[PDB]
Amino acid sequence: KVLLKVIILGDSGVGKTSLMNQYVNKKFSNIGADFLTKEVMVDDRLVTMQIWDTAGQERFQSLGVAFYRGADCCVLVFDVTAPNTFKTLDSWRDEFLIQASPRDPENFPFVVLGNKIDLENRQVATKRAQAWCYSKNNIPYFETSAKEAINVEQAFQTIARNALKQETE
Amino acid sequence: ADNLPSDFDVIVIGTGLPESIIAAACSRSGQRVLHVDSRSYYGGNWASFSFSGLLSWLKEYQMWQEQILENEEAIPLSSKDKTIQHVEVFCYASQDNRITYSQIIKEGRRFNIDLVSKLLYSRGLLIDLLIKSNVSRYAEFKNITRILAFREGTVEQVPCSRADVFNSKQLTMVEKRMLMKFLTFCVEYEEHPDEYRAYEGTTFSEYLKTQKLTPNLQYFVLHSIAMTSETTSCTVDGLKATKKFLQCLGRYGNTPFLFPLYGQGELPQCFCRMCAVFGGIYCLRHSVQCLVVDKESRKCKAVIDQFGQRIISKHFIIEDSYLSENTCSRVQYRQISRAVLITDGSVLRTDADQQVSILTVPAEEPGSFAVRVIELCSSTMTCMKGTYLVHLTCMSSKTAREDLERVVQKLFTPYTEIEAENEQVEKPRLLWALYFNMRDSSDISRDCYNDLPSNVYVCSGPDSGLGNDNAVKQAETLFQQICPNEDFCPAPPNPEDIVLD
Ligand SMILES: Nc1nc2c(ncn2[C@@H]2O[C@H](COP(=O)(O)OP(=O)(O)O)[C@@H](O)[C@H]2O)c(=O)[nH]1
Ligand SMILES: [K+]
Ligand SMILES: [Mg+2]
Repeated sequence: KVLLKVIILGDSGVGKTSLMNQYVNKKFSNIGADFLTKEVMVDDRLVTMQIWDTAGQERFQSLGVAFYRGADCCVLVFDVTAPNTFKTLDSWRDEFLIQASPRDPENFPFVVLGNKIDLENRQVATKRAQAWCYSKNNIPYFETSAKEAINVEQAFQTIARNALKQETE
Repeated sequence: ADNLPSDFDVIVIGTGLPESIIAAACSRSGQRVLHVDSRSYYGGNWASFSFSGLLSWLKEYQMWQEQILENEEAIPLSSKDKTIQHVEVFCYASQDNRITYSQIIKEGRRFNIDLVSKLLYSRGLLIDLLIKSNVSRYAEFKNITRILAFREGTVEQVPCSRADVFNSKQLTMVEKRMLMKFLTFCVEYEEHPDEYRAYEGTTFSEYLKTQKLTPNLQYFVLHSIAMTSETTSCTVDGLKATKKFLQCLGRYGNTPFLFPLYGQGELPQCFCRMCAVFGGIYCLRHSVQCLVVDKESRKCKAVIDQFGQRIISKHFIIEDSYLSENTCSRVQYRQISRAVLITDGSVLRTDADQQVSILTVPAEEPGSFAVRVIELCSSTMTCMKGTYLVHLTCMSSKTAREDLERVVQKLFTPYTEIEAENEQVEKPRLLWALYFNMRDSSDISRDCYNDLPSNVYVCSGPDSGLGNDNAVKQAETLFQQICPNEDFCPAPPNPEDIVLD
């Protein structure tokens, strides 16, 4: 029996809440998201994942320390069609380390999701996002679509494995 | 969108506990809420800080006329907080089993220093509200494991749970009989209205005198079980307190108290989250310059923030610290004496390190008040391993240092580079200490404030008492005026309430 806390960070409008709902509830839309729980198998070991939604408090960058307490993994999401949501990835990463103070922060489990790949007017190149992800101590990068449910399940399988690593270490 | 909306139903200024509970309630009921704060963190005077965050907090205490429309006038708001005073900091540990100041800084993030030192009773306004509203899912709790008393000027654990008594022999069997008999009676004093008959008019301490109780037990009950103002509390008030104490026992641990992991500071955020979940919009680092009054109706119409934006609302909730000195010229505040200490040992040493204790030190000289001492261990996630975080509080008399150092001195000994013959028998070491006074704006009548429109409500900061009942009660009272006849923070929807075939 193991409980993992995973938070999903990133600017408003990138798809954080949809990524969560798509993963747990396999349902996409278009109010009231808090946190979802899901039982999963990570390399044969049974774990429990607790996904925390921002309840929109990032709209004006007002997420408090309580929100980060004891996070096992931090998902950084951006919109491949909105280059500015990609440039804030560092600021969200820095913030996480500031507020969460994790053990061995230089190796903390960060997973980056380039969302909305189903949209045709992409502005951020796969290579560009991969280079940045690599430069940050080689963190995993997945391109997703909460709308068409592309790569979400697999993306969360890694998020879960990495979350369990941090929780066990 | 993503541009701050220009109108809401409720605008709340300040993210202290009272304010957050009321914002949660309004949002839960369906009101569009805007919740701002001038600080870069949540809590206001209910906040908690990392060590580095605290030093920054310490520091401090050591554009709209063109927006005023036709037929309006402004009520400027405060632009500088003046609720903290007499800050005194001492670092006894060495600068760089011996914990140096450098270690404190390195592990600073392991600390979560509450500006408010309170505890939760197993049953009470806040805890009952956390369970009912489900805000409880946002926090984890730790049980208080020891109740301590300070008699003869000496520390000692007081047996409470009827079991804890029969596992000790610190009391004669003549006193134990008076105990069970006395406690079992208090647990239901209103069933025997013949024990506090004529004492109704008198105080509690007075009442205890004429009872089948020695002075020792009479002490423990008066200061550790009831814990009420032995002077400012009549017999009823005192008995009622004991009943509360006793009933809360054994519900989670061997005492009636719980403490939130990471500290009291997590509580306002728990409620703010509920507000957000139900639609509340949050803005930290966002001050309001003034209130906009309709000269005709005399109602507050909107606010103007630091950016020059007019934001309309029907109700305005403001925490005391944000009101101008002019709006507060007649208010008579009280003060809270606070002391924060980082120690290398427990006030009462034992094998079992990870203990959370509460010690009560009665006032020695007249004009002073009982001092509440709360000791947190590292597992409470409020301090680094190897240290204890001790909080001292009391209604003010003079300055924080003058009111409390006396007590710190009797319990702790300043760290030094002088090795003693035997440390195990020595008093715990004080590594770092902070003293300060906080304004007490609790129990202040609304009308004490000048010219505030009827649709503008005021929240006080924290009180000097052990619990948060004042934070819940005022919120509840506010909700009754803003949303008449509406369940206060009802439990969120659930598919299990009504079970079908
Ligand atoms: N086309 C498309 N829209 C998406 C996707 N994920 C989310 N959205 C939409 O983009 C908007 C913002 O999404 P939301 O999940 O609320 O993300 P959040 O604000 O980061 O938590 C909503 O209109 C969603 O329906 C996606 O994968 N593809
Ligand atoms: K920022
Ligand atoms: Mg969202």
